[PDB]
Amino acid sequence: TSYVPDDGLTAQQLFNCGDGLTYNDFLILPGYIDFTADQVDLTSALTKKITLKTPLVSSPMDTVTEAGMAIAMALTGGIGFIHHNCTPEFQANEVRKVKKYEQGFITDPVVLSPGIPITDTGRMGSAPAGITLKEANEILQRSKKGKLPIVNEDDEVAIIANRDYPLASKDAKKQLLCGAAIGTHEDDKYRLDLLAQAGVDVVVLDSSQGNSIFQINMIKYIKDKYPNLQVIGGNVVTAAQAKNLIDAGVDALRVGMGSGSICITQEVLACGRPQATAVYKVSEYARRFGVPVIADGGIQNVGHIAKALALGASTVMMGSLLAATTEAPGEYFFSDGIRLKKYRGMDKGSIHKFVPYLIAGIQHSCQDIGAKSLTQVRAMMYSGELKFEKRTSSAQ
Amino acid sequence: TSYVPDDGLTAQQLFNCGDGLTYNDFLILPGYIDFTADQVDLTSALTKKITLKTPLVSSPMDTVTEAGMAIAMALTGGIGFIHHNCTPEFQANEVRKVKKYEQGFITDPVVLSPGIPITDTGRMGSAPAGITLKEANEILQRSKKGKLPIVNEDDEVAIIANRDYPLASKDAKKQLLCGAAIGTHEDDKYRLDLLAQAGVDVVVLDSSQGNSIFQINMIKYIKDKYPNLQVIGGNVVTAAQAKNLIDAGVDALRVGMGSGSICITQEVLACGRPQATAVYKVSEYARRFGVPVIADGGIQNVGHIAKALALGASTVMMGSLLAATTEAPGEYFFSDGIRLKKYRGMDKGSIHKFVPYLIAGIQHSCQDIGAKSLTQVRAMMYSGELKFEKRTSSAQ
Amino acid sequence: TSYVPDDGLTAQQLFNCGDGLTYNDFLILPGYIDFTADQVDLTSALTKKITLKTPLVSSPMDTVTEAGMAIAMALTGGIGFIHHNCTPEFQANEVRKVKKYEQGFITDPVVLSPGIPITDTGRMGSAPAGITLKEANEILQRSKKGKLPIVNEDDEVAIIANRDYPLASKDAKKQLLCGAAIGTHEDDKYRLDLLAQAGVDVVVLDSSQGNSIFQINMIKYIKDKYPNLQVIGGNVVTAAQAKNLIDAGVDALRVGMGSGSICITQEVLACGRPQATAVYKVSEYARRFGVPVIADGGIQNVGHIAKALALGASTVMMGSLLAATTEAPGEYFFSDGIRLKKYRGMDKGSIHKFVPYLIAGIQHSCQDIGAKSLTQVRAMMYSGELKFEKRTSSAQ
Amino acid sequence: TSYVPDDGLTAQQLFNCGDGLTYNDFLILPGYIDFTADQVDLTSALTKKITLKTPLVSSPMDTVTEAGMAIAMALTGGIGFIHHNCTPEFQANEVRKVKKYEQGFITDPVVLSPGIPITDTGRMGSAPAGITLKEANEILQRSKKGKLPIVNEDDEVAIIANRDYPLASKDAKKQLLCGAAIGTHEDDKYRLDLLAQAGVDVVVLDSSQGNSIFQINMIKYIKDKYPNLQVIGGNVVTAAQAKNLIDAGVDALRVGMGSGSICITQEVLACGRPQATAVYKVSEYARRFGVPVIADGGIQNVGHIAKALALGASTVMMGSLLAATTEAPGEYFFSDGIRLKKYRGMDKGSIHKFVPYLIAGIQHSCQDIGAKSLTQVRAMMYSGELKFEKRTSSAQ
Ligand SMILES: NC(=O)c1ccc[n+]([C@@H]2O[C@H](COP(=O)([O-])OP(=O)(O)OC[C@H]3O[C@@H](n4cnc5c(N)ncnc54)[C@H](O)[C@@H]3O)[C@@H](O)[C@H]2O)c1
Ligand SMILES: NC(=O)c1ccc[n+]([C@@H]2O[C@H](COP(=O)([O-])OP(=O)(O)OC[C@H]3O[C@@H](n4cnc5c(N)ncnc54)[C@H](O)[C@@H]3O)[C@@H](O)[C@H]2O)c1
Ligand SMILES: NC(=O)c1ccc[n+]([C@@H]2O[C@H](COP(=O)([O-])OP(=O)(O)OC[C@H]3O[C@@H](n4cnc5c(N)ncnc54)[C@H](O)[C@@H]3O)[C@@H](O)[C@H]2O)c1
Ligand SMILES: NC(=O)c1ccc[n+]([C@@H]2O[C@H](COP(=O)([O-])OP(=O)(O)OC[C@H]3O[C@@H](n4cnc5c(N)ncnc54)[C@H](O)[C@@H]3O)[C@@H](O)[C@H]2O)c1
Repeated sequence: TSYVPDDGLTAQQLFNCGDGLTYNDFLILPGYIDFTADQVDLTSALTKKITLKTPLVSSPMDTVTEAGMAIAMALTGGIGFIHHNCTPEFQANEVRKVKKYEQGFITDPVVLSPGIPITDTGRMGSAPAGITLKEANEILQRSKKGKLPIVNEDDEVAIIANRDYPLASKDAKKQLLCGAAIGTHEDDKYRLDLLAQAGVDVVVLDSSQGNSIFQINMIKYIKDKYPNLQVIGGNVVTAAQAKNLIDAGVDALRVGMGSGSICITQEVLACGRPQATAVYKVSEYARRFGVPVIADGGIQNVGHIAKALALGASTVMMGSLLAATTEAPGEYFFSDGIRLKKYRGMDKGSIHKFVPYLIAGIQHSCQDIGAKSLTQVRAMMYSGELKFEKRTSSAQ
Repeated sequence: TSYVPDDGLTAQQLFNCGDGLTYNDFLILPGYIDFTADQVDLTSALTKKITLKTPLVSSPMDTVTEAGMAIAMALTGGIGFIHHNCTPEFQANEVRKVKKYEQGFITDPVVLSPGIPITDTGRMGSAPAGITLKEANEILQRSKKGKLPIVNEDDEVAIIANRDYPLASKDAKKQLLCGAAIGTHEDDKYRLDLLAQAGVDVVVLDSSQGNSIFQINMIKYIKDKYPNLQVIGGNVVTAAQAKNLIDAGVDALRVGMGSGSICITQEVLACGRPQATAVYKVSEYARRFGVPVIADGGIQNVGHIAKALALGASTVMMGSLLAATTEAPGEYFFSDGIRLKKYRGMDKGSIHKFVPYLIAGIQHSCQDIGAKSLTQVRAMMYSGELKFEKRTSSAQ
Repeated sequence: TSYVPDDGLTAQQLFNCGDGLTYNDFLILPGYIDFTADQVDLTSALTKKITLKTPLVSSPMDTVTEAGMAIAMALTGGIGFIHHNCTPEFQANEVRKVKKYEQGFITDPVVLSPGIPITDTGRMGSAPAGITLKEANEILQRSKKGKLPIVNEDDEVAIIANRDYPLASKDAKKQLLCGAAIGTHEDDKYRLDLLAQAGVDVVVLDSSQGNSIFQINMIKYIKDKYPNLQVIGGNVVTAAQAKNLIDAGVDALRVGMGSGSICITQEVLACGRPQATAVYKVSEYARRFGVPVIADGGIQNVGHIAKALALGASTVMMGSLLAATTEAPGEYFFSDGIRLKKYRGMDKGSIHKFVPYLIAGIQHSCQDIGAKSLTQVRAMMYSGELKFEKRTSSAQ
Repeated sequence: TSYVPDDGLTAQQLFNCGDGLTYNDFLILPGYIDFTADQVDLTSALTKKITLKTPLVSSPMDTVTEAGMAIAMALTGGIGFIHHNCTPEFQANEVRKVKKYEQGFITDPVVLSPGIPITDTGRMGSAPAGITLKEANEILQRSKKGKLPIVNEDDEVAIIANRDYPLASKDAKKQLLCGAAIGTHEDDKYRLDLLAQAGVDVVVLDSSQGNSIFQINMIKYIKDKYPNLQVIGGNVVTAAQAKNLIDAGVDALRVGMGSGSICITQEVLACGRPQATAVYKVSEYARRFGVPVIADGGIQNVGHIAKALALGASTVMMGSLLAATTEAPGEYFFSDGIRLKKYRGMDKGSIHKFVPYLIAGIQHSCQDIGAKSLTQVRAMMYSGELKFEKRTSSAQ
């Protein structure tokens, strides 16, 4: 015969009709493999102009992402978003700590509470620039002590006493990219400014319902005042929502609502769509304007991610799934028996182990379906080459 | 493009076809926000002639509503229903305690078991009326003691020794509205009478199956004998049921069956429809006659309420969800660890904190969908502007 | 308007199409009440010729029904089925103990291990017959002892030392009806005979798959040899199955498979249909020949029963649901805390409290839908007057 | 009437349309029995040329199958697959231990760590061949010791000091069949060779996604180099997958993915179809080329097996379900209370009790539906004579 029937449904005929499907309600029928997983290119687009080596993005949650988390996240091919549950000052400070982080040089010396190296952030208190970490790394040995204060040719930078990150994510001026979330109220315009000044690359307008006149004007504002800053619009779950925000000027959309971790109020309130039908719906529209979508919320394993990207998502934001990694802010562990952490509002190794592990699964995931890039995975579903199968309740 | 497709299903095409949907089987896709939540008007109709500032209503359950509960409930914008698991006398007494409650004046002085202020409910045993609480509140100071017996200009009323309730619910004669449930047996006609005399504003005919010749005649009776009393018909779940009761004369319908808390017998018996398809179905009919519907049963969070009202409900009755508030009758707490209360038949702060909190969520709920009033939320669904999405088992 | 739409689905359009519905997958929309529950006539047909006052029937399980259970069961309006996990002799003995039980007279005197009243089952060892229990009940007083051996006018019956059962179930010769289950192997023909001789009214051919050449011939056999004995055919779940058995001669069908309690092997094996689609399907066919159906298995509450009968069932068999009653054979209780009993193979008051309680719920169940008899409930569904509503997984 | 309607759906109309059904989402409506279960012929085809008496096959898991397990498995009518989590040498050794096992003769004497019988695997260190176990079994008695070293007529085989297996599975040269799994990497070609030399009958290419250029070439290779060796292709779940592998030359397909036990990575990853829709789909295609399918994964009880075979499967592979049997490799038991075993990666009696028990249920399963052979069960479903019924979530 050599004919072989036909299987699965096309993403459309499956996600565009009275569904309400979550990541666990379907699977993706496998294809033909003819290459190894390592060749699976994960290059993803965070925003129109910003692009990462991997599609991983950590959440602006007070328990997930902070200066530490963001840095590792960028070095490992992703990006982090500094939350905003702290005075604008301390947050914009966290951005700097990251935007300044040069692989090697100790950042955040100890002047006076934000051992003490006395001085005035460039005023010799107590090392020629342009030198390679090697030169000084040895110089310290003869210094018969440890560190070594660096500075310009006029006694006016920082200190320092297998570190390769081939995929890390820097900006034009070779610096780890960093983002942060803000609100849409007035007070945020200041906060934003401080952040802008601290060197932030992208600002995501943090909100449960981003389709408000408030988020709109906030977009237009930023888009105008700061033409060199990518803005990510409030949380949406439909195209009717994405439209405005896209017209207001967003450079990416953050999809998700009634998914992931809750804080207070009502995560499952009146409104709260399944994170698959949403990602599919919203992306399908967003792509029409070249606006990427971040699948924010509801990721528990690598599989979820593959599925997230396969439906139209360019990147995927995770919170909890990352919280257990060490680079997450906190302390309230019990080593006697089991897992319990604390989350507050208004185990799992270094991210340098975790992220590499995710990328493996994601590449492997793209391999099983015969795809060699997150882009060929998306092209395959919009074409119908990629076939899905729905799973029953009892089934699951 | 600027076109943007179409999403969700209209409430009809979703609730009028072999469904059997509960509050958790669907969500409500969000709209466009362009105003703040506080502007969300919750004015709701309890009955044809009675109207509250909020849509909240507490249940005639021996563990949920009693004189205390009702009072707070009315002051905070709702209304309570005194249960009827007590001799007609003690119940009709509870009504008075509420209908008499004047913000300030101590009610239910201690004559002789229903410190003692001796007298004869107006016969000087042991204060000029028309006086403002301030006048006497000071007078007591000079009285060098505490209280102060008040009375008419003929030595023949009561005593007294940020209290603002802008939204409280009073009747023409400025008094906290109060309701109570009764049965449809003979003995209830007396009970009813006592209640009528105690000043009750609405009487809800308590019953699992309200479409009986018994409830009908009971309606007609009351409607006749007491032309100034709003009657709420037995529990229904279809339009065929609501019809009779509406024709018998009801001024509101109480929808619900096989939902919420159980007592004895069979809550899930042969008959017991999902509280969403029912609220939708019954309301759709009731509105045709100007008869409001109380969505009674199955409310666990604010979300449920928004969904309840969005489907056609004018008000929502809660029992358990309120039981933990302090104004609920009881005592059997354990402060060592967790929740356990007792319910008997034939934690959570003051209601002045809870109700305000519900109203917040409900207003917020109306905000997310772009509605500015519970009425514009209903108008939007009957029009199809409001769009829903069904959720799978596995999904949920 | 006074029109009122249309609701629910007819039993057919709901149970005759790719369903596989269990008792919990649907509910029964309520009707109009215009009479009290006590007027709800539960007269049901166990077999073509045998008819009970109630539709209750206890299972031939070694832990549910035995001489004790059967007796109470018959007195309270039902019937029991003595299991067959004991030599044919002891089982056929249990039948007699029941077929002999006369309200008042002590049965099973103590001759010599099957205080001792010496004799030879009618041979004066150590009272005029036709006497009323009153006569002798007093006679014993003057006898200055206790009991009183009775006998024929030739010194050759039994002894004896608010008992009204208006609904009990007797045969022509005024004796509590009693049934028992047997197998279809050879050895059973003897067993059967002994039973036949002991006075059994109906024999149910105990089997997981009753549509076998074995059960068929076993039917034909009994039907022939004993023309005055009602036979209940092996367990079935389709009409194709019921046909043969009906043609072989059965006088009732026992529907059920992959439901209720398990013993060994595979209750949920390859084959094992939902007990609702089955009861509906099989009954629909059985009724065509005047052959009643016993809904055997899967009953946890009164509701289940109403639903069972409403779909076409004439009677309902229960096992576990009755096991906790006292009349059930056993002992392995712990009064310190909770429920645990033992079931072995190859709390809850007297049945005089339980059965009356079931009948209440069943009558009440028939009331809610507006039916006055189990027969008018069935007539209403086959007509479509009775309307059902399916319930989702997440719903349930 | 004597007509009797129509029930169930044909396997196609049920498994070839947006389903995603697992073994528990449906049941198989019973037929007509007219023969005893013991007459139910279970002869099944493992591969084109290899055929067993039963359809049972144990998994190549480091915790399920090893030399011991395989032997019993073959003797009881099945076959085992030696896993490959050990150097090629120790694995190929396990094959020999099995391919050599002659019912009676002690195998694997103790020369020197792979009491000691000194020698050189045939070089007299320290019995005429062709002798019956009886001859020597007695000879040992006069030997006044125990064992007895056997050898050729030139002092150059083995030793030895109700054993009937009517259904055991041997090859042409009367030896227990044995198989083993290998990978598709280079290193496996050696491993394979050693195995080939050890006498293995079938090699299953162990892989999560068997439709790779790697598995293909690996097939072609083996098929060529070893024309007398049956090859079982990587794990598949569609026909598009099976095609290649079949064209590459496989002699059987191993169906399954996202089912059973997990090890590491993502069992439920992007891809992972329900083991029923898959078995149905893949078999339907495979049978077109005479290529049998092993339903690998997701078996918890006999029922599952019957269902597995009924949908198109020729054999069924089990892992966990067998792990608890004694012939499974291991030790980490607690006899104080309950079940816990250990599974590691890169109770339940002898299999001589278990396998016989499975065969019973499987025969019984075929009986209930009226089938007398696993083949007539398959022929009945492809014809539509065999009818299925879907089960709801809530149902299940
Ligand atoms: N990070 C996320 O993606 C996400 C998702 C869900 C909930 N949340 C959190 O839950 C909290 C409460 O719910 P939310 O998300 O709707 O809060 P939000 O920050 O989106 O704003 C809440 C409401 O206040 C009003 N508002 C906002 N800015 C205003 C302004 N400048 N002037 C006047 N009114 C203004 C709007 O009605 C808005 O709905 C948020 O503060 C947010 O931190 C965040
Ligand atoms: N509050 C509610 O909305 C609600 C809901 C479900 C159950 N329940 C409680 O469960 C209890 C038992 O079930 P119910 O709700 O059907 O009880 P009910 O009060 O509605 O009456 C029970 C039955 O008694 C009969 N009856 C009622 N009044 C009669 C009269 N005057 N004369 C003759 N017969 C009369 C009717 O057959 C009626 O179905 C009720 O008493 C009620 O308190 C209440
Ligand atoms: N009581 C019930 O309704 C019910 C339901 C499910 C299982 N069971 C119990 O499970 C046990 C095992 O399964 P089952 O119900 O199929 O058992 P069964 O009593 O129906 O007989 C089992 C098998 O033995 C064969 N057989 C029966 N009588 C025979 C005869 N006279 N000559 C030759 N062969 C004969 C038939 O193949 C039959 O399928 C049964 O003994 C029964 O007690 C009972
Ligand atoms: N036994 C089963 O049926 C089964 C099912 C699921 C998972 N697993 C286990 O999970 C492990 C990891 O996942 P997997 O099943 O995809 O592993 P695998 O053995 O199928 O190979 C993994 C990947 O390595 C590459 N590869 C394989 N052979 C190669 C070669 N010769 N040259 C270059 N590249 C090659 C391919 O991309 C392949 O997808 C496997 O090793 C397997 O043991 C087994």
